[PDB]
Amino acid sequence: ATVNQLVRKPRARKVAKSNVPALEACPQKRGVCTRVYTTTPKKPNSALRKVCRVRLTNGFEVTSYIGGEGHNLQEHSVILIRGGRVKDLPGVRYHTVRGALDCSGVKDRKQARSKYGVKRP
Amino acid sequence: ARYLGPKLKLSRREGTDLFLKSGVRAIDTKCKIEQAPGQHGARKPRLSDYGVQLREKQKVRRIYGVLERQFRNYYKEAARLKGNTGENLLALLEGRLDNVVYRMGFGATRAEARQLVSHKAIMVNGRVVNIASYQVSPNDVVSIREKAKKQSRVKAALELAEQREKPTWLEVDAGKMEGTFKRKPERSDLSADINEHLIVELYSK
Amino acid sequence: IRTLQGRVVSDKMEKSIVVAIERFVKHPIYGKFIKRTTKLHVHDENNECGIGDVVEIRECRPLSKTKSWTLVRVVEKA
Amino acid sequence: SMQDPIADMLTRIRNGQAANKAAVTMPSSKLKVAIANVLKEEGFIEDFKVEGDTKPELELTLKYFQGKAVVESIQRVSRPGLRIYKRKDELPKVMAGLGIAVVSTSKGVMTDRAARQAGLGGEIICYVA
Amino acid sequence: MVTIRLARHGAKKRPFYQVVVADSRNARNGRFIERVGFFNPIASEKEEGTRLDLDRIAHWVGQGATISDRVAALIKEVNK
Amino acid sequence: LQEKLIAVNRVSKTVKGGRIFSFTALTVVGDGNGRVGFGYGKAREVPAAIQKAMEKARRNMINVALNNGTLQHPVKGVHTGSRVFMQPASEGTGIIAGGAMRAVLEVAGVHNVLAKAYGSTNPINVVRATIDGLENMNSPEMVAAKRGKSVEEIL
Amino acid sequence: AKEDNIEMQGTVLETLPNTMFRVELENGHVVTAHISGKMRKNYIRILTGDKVTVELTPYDLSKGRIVFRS
RNA sequence: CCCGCAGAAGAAGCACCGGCUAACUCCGUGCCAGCAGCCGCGGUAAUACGGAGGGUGCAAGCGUUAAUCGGAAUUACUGGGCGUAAAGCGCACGCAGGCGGUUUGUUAAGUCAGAUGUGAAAUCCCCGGGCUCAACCUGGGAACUGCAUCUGAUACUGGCAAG
RNA sequence: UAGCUAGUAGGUGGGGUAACGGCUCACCUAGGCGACGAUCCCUAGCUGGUCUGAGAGGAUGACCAGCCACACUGGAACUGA
Ligand SMILES: [K+]
Ligand SMILES: [K+]
Ligand SMILES: [K+]
Ligand SMILES: [K+]
Ligand SMILES: [K+]
Ligand SMILES: [K+]
Ligand SMILES: [K+]
Ligand SMILES: [K+]
Ligand SMILES: [K+]
Ligand SMILES: [Mg+2]
Ligand SMILES: [Mg+2]
Ligand SMILES: [Mg+2]
Ligand SMILES: [Mg+2]
Ligand SMILES: [Mg+2]
Ligand SMILES: [Mg+2]
Ligand SMILES: [Mg+2]
Ligand SMILES: [Mg+2]
Ligand SMILES: [Mg+2]
Ligand SMILES: [Mg+2]
Ligand SMILES: [Mg+2]
Ligand SMILES: [Mg+2]
Ligand SMILES: [Mg+2]
Ligand SMILES: [Mg+2]
Ligand SMILES: [Mg+2]
Ligand SMILES: [Mg+2]
Ligand SMILES: [Mg+2]
Repeated sequence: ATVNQLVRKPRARKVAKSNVPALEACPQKRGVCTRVYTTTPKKPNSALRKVCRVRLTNGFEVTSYIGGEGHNLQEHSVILIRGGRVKDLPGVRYHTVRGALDCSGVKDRKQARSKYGVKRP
Repeated sequence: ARYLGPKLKLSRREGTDLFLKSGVRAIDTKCKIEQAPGQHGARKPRLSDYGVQLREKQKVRRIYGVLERQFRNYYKEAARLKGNTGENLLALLEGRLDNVVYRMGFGATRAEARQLVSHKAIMVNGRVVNIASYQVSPNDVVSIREKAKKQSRVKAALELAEQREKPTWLEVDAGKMEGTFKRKPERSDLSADINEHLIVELYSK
Repeated sequence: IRTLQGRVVSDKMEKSIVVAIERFVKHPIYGKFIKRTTKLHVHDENNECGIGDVVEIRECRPLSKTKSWTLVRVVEKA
Repeated sequence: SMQDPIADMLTRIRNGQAANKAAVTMPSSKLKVAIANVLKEEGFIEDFKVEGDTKPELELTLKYFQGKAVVESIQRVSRPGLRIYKRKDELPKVMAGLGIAVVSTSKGVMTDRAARQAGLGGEIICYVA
Repeated sequence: MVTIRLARHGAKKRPFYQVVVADSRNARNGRFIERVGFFNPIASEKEEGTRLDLDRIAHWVGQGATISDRVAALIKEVNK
Repeated sequence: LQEKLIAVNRVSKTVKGGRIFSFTALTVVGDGNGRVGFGYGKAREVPAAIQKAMEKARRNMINVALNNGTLQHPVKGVHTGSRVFMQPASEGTGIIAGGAMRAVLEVAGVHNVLAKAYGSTNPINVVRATIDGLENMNSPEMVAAKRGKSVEEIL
Repeated sequence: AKEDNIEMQGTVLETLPNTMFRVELENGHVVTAHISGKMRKNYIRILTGDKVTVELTPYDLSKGRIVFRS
């Protein structure tokens, strides 16, 4: 670009979009589970990974991951979601927060306890 | 807010005496100084350039008994002051009251000296100062209070200090139990083993 | 005193002209010198100015909705 | 068309040095001569001469030290598409003082060093390293 | 009217006052015309507790500025 | 002579049977008083590669006119996709450089320098760019000699 | 330390794309099942009408893993 | 704030240890359960999952999420590109616009120089002072890169006149 | 979003205001604004500053201080410096 071209039309900023639109720049949001089910991952990996569909307070309807071994969630369970992609599950951009509202901590966990909502033994 | 764990562990990880024991006994007699602190201690894995900088930083911290937030703040000051950031950082740490009390010889270790300061047994220019971090300035007079000149540990420490080499930038009278911080130390008068450029590089990253 | 020198670009009003003042200003970002134009509605009592004349003007009290400048003298007739 | 004669002079020196020419020639002008004087006094060229009356020609004698050319770099700064002016204190240093910037001041064309000693800003014609 | 009074700065339990000329209707710590000195009520032994510019105070008094009771007392102290 | 290993990489050639692996080693060597050279070496296993590189580095030394442990002036260097910038710095700044530039600058004996690498940071090209930088760097004495002046006139 | 998986028997009704199968179990429920990693590593082909062992989970009674083909 | 009393007495957790990235072993599980920022890990000897022992990093906090700038020379004024990687309009003419060979005079708009006024205080920065230190508070300076006016300079750009 | 404007742009004279002024009215003239982006739509209180950055930039305007606007929603005046 010449000087004269930039004077006529300046350099434009490329606009970056969020990976976590449904949060609307909140650190967490609350929602009611409408479905709780399992899903198989993409090619290299193999599993039955645990997920829920949740309707947030702001009207968005998203899929969230349920981390750790075993969970107590059902349809109509009130949970708190945070941001975080699960790489091998298409279109899962949110994690459930274990040990907040109706989501229990993981049974018998001893390491990384704060990440799974588990009180000190 | 202080390290209250096993001391020689620290010496062994860094692989040098950090002067964390009195020096009544040689360190080899008390621990395996050559070998690193645990199950996989004997194997000597090769260290990254990040690793070399980290260990240098942690060596100096563990000598002077300073946690990371406070050490970070010392670096910012040394960087701000005119002159060499590296040379300034060491001078700041040498200024600390707990250090000065040790280097004068009223405590056996820096941790002992730190207990004297904290427990209200030291004065600077006449007045009680119970803050380990307090920066001592040129022509200050550090002294023990009348109530704690009797203490048995202070007398003992003065004997141990005679066996150690005497700092030039201080001047003590052990009968009076007081001494004078004459000047700030130079880089010459401190130990050549420390490689402070590594610390400057670490924080400049 | 405190005057601007300009150029008449209209005279189709009773006792009033439009004058265009031309400035040469460095661009804030890109550093090139650019031409910029201020257009003022000026008062001219004796309709003594035509399109193309170089006039000299001074700021005064409000004379109408859009006029706060008045003619000092003509510098060059067209 | 030709819209920058000074850039043309600098390009003739640059291309001439790279081709190991003894001398380069061009249509003269009073500004080109002013610049040629600064280059001669700072020791970047050997000599110059103008010859002709109606269509005068400036000829510069280029320099080589131990094979390699003396003018390592020569760059037009101010140009028709973008003019550059600097105040006294903002005058540029080229190669941390080892090179020159040629400056058009109200007391004539001179080096950036000479312009600082006079306390003059001006237009930055070119860098010569 | 215009008044010469104390604006309260410093920290909790350690007041430091700026002496300011202001339109009386403005907030204590708000818009002022000129600062004409300071008063440190908990100043130490060797430290200057009070400094006033008596000339600039005289100027403003000439133009019909009022003095607050506390600033009046400070002027007396400086005028031993 | 100080000596540093910058990178080791495993490379592969396909043949009738399968893949023949091999090792590459990039190294630099320097006196620490403005002499430096780099070497690149290939062999079937790492230690032989490193040895080959170090032998090459010692025979391909160039000179760099330093100014009391920093550069004479700001410098640019280019090779392939690699563009490097380096400028002089104050005492106690250290080597504010990244990747391969550090290793070249250390062993050359440049204690104080600010640097930045643009474009490709591929080590072989970054090293070549850096040394081309340093070798194309004039001292006051050189510039004065070209222009037919003394150092006092230049500075 | 993991929760127990109930194994049922069933017939392959339909082959879906990429080692996925509709399987009618003995209880009468149809589930979408995928081949195990052991069976795909050891090249055990599954076809329509085959009888299979299906590992199920209580979290989702519509999905399963085929772990054996008789 | 000071003095006395009693007795080590009332007071340590959180994340991490495959590479990036400081820190490794055993047992359980067997592409399952699970991990994951990216690359990836798990199909029987898993330093990558879960527990344990050991270790590393921070510490009255430690992690996770959200959000901004950085690294990103990845909108490039400083500081990038367009034969084949994304990118030369199918080709021309041409109004507005940008740019303009060479000499002299004149002007002084751009430009340059000096001065004057102004640019609130706080904030940032420097040298000091005060709270046992620090944070914090505070004296003075510097800075506020700007804007306006006046007086000058005339090389360069512009205007005007003649070539 | 490419055309917008009729008290609209200017004039003369009454009235009006603490005060200049289409501020208002009667008449007269036919103007005024716009690719140096008018008009229209969306978003938004502005600044000293703040965060980030080597810098040039980018993001931001909570606390403190300056300025502006609003007081359940839409109108209106009265009293008074
Ligand atoms: K896998
Ligand atoms: K410093
Ligand atoms: K550019
Ligand atoms: K045209
Ligand atoms: K001129
Ligand atoms: K109107
Ligand atoms: K009227
Ligand atoms: K701003
Ligand atoms: K309203
Ligand atoms: Mg703390
Ligand atoms: Mg490691
Ligand atoms: Mg195993
Ligand atoms: Mg950028
Ligand atoms: Mg590119
Ligand atoms: Mg193609
Ligand atoms: Mg293409
Ligand atoms: Mg074409
Ligand atoms: Mg011309
Ligand atoms: Mg001028
Ligand atoms: Mg100020
Ligand atoms: Mg009227
Ligand atoms: Mg009237
Ligand atoms: Mg008006
Ligand atoms: Mg709003
Ligand atoms: Mg940057
Ligand atoms: Mg009234």
